[PDB]
Amino acid sequence: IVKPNGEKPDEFESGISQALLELEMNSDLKAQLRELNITAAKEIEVGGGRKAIIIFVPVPQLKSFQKIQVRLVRELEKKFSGKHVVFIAQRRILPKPTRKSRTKNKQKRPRSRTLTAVHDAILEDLVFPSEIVGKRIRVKLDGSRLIKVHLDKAQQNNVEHKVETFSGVYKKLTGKDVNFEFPEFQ
Amino acid sequence: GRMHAPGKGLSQSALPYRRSVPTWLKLTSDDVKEQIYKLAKKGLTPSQIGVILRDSHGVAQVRFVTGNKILRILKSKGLAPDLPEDLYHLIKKAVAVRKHLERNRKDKDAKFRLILIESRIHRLARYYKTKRVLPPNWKYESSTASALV
Amino acid sequence: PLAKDLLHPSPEEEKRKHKKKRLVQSPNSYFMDVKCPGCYKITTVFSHAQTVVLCVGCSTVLCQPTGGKARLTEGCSFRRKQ
Amino acid sequence: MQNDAGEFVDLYVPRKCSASNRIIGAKDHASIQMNVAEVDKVTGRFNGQFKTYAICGAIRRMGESDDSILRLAKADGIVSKNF
Amino acid sequence: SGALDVLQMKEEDVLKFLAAGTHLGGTNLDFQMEQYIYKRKSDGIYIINLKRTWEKLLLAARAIVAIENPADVSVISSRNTGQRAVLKFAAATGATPIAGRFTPGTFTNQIQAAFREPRLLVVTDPRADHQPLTEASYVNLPTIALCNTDSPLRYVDIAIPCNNKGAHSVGLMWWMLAREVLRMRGTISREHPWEVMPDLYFYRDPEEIEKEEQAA
Amino acid sequence: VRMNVLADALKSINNAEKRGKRQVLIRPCSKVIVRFLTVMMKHGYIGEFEIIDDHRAGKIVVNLTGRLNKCGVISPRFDVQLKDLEKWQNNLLPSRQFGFIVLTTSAGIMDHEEARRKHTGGKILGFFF
RNA sequence: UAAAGUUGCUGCAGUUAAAAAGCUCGUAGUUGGAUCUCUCUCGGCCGAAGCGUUUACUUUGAAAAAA
Ligand SMILES: [Mg+2]
Ligand SMILES: [Mg+2]
Ligand SMILES: [Mg+2]
Ligand SMILES: [Mg+2]
Ligand SMILES: [Mg+2]
Ligand SMILES: [Mg+2]
Ligand SMILES: [Mg+2]
Ligand SMILES: [Mg+2]
Ligand SMILES: [Mg+2]
Ligand SMILES: [Mg+2]
Ligand SMILES: [Mg+2]
Ligand SMILES: [Mg+2]
Ligand SMILES: [Mg+2]
Repeated sequence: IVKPNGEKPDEFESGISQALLELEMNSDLKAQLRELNITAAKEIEVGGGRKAIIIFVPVPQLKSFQKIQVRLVRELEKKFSGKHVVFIAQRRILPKPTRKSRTKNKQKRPRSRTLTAVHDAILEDLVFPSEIVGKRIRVKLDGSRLIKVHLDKAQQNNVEHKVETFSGVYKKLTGKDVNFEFPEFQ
Repeated sequence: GRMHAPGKGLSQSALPYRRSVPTWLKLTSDDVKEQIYKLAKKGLTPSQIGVILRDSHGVAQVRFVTGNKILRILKSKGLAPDLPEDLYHLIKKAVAVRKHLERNRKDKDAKFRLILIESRIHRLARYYKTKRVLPPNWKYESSTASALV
Repeated sequence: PLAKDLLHPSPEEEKRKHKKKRLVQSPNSYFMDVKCPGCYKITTVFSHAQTVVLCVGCSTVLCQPTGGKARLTEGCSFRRKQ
Repeated sequence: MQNDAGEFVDLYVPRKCSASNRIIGAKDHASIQMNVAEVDKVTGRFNGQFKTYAICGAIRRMGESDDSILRLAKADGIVSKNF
Repeated sequence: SGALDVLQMKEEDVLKFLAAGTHLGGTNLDFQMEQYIYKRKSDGIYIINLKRTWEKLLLAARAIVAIENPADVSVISSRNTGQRAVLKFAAATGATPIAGRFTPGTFTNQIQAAFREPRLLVVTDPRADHQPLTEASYVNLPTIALCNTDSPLRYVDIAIPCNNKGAHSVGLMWWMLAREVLRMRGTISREHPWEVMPDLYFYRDPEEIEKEEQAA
Repeated sequence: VRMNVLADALKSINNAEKRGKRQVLIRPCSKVIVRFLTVMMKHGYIGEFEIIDDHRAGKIVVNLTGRLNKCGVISPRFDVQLKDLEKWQNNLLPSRQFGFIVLTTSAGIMDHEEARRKHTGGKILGFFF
């Protein structure tokens, strides 16, 4: 179930693959996880003692994963000790073309292979159970930036407790500070 | 404002912020593409196809569902007209005005409107030549216009 | 005048403006589920429809287009979506 | 304001409007220097302390001194938050 | 009122406001008098928010009390409905009343007999006392006004959103302002109702005077 | 049609500053506009601003402090060498104790003094004081 | 030559003092909305070779008669 691009697995990836095998055997979602696979996994520390698991899955299987996302997250959170498990796709980053750039520019860089596009996709997939309805960027007096993300009100109760782990994951991956809010209505 | 009128209207469409397909929509990409193919085979321009899909099948935006525009889908399938629909409509309107004008020699307003329409046709033809959609010898001539459309 | 929060307009302020002049554009239209009394099929209809919508099962005229919105045939019920 | 030695060199330091931060000149006769009394939270009598506001004549001619004074009083806590 | 419980509006004050009709405005609304309005009902009449009126009245009282010399406050009424109220306010507080016509140049022409240098100005109507308002801009004079739904706010610093048409409403507003000023000064107390009733500030309407003269 | 976005944004900011407004709404947004606003904010002329992100070109809401006398743009964008900077400073700035000319150089978008420190020229965008 | 911001690129005017074509179309010209964070090989880390999609710009350096 683990097929890393570098072909080198680790202990956490092995354990999560074993958990996925257990879910294949002991649950009703056999075919889905049999067809699907993951690329990598990682763990980070956020919220002053809380731990978050990040599951890097391939892009051509992200849509199929989203079908079971909620149930799979529940099963993983029940199998593991109290953590926060999030599934994120595997986006490649291509460097910006330059005058000194070599034959790596033999093909035009797709717009999807872009830092901004990849960051937007990561943010969108990070909070998948709730849709994004608005985005604001505040530039502080010292020059720093803060990103405010508005989430859907109809799914507030589902992900209201995971906001801090989202702000930790995005800071660990993208490197930016982000906050989440729930506007009243439009 | 308008290219050839003093009017400065603001009426247009405003797409929603969200790009995600609504939950109630049961149609898949392949089913939408099959509907598009059937409508195109029936002889409908992409604009009419989009209007029908919006009005009847609850398809707000095909590009949101199938990830592609109507014209590109038709070109990939091969069911695409030789010349673009907007240029076709402009040439058809010019032909209609010219047919009216030959029986009414004293209608100077028709002559003015025909001049405006032909100017727009020349603009669009030059733009399409720039993008190589038309061969760099395609010309709009009044006599040929009837056979063109 | 000289003191107004542009970042946080009230909900009624944003429904009174033009759809393009809002902070973020949002259409005033919607999709609806309609049901005719004769036949049980539920049809999805755009509020500002421009074509006559016929019931597939029984060929009943569900709506007639007008300048602004499409008016439903008498005896037909509708409910907004989401 | 001051030279390289740090000594201040000016006739006087003019005061600025509290609403718009504009400088109130010596010939601006439409400017107002208003004082609002402070009351004791227990009894409600005059404490003896007050808060000072200054409004230039340009704002007053615009008819915007009422809103500016109201906002200044709200910021200082004189006016109730649920105004 | 800085959310203090002692300064909150009581039920009897609400009853007095409802009886006097101070919450009833005009059919026209000024674009700078819209934050004190509540809602426009049928027949075009606008309703004023009484809580904001109380807040503005308390702010005006705080502004008045801050002046050390009571004689430096001038209270001006041009219409007949406000003259008696202004006179009673001046008698009870110690301000300087100007009832009737205001002489142009009172604040600017320094060789006139009636030349004065007030530190604060209180008016009954911006649209009727516009002449004293305009001369305030010449001598750095803050102004307090009893405005309505349709009222210009040029040179007005503290606007009290009341009904300035009816005699009862004007008298009640002046009486309440005087009461609040005296209570803040530390002259009368907030524990018991004031001895004087608000009917002493109302317009006589010599028709009413003739009716009462022949009562006995 | 609209041909310069920085010119429109600066004109809107200046007009709102003259009227005593507290906040300004400028659309459409642009990264050149963001750089210009950052340069102005580093010197304390405007204050914090927020970028509203709709899916088309964005908008900006800028807070005002009342310290801005004049902000303007120079069109066309003239090439400025390091030895011709003093002439532009004399022509455009009010005094030699305050005011800044904004340049876009190969190092980035900065003021004239920072370009003197880094010993580089570029193209003039605008000025503010 | 300056004065002449009375030839105005910096930097002028065109309602009534001199002044905007009767109106529209249109080629050339001018101007033009957002968005994208060095390289293998061959030779002694460097040497050769391809660089750069190319420019415009800016900062260097070289060559630039004296008077
Ligand atoms: Mg045109
Ligand atoms: Mg239209
Ligand atoms: Mg000369
Ligand atoms: Mg000269
Ligand atoms: Mg001459
Ligand atoms: Mg000059
Ligand atoms: Mg001249
Ligand atoms: Mg003439
Ligand atoms: Mg003309
Ligand atoms: Mg041309
Ligand atoms: Mg551009
Ligand atoms: Mg030489
Ligand atoms: Mg020489």
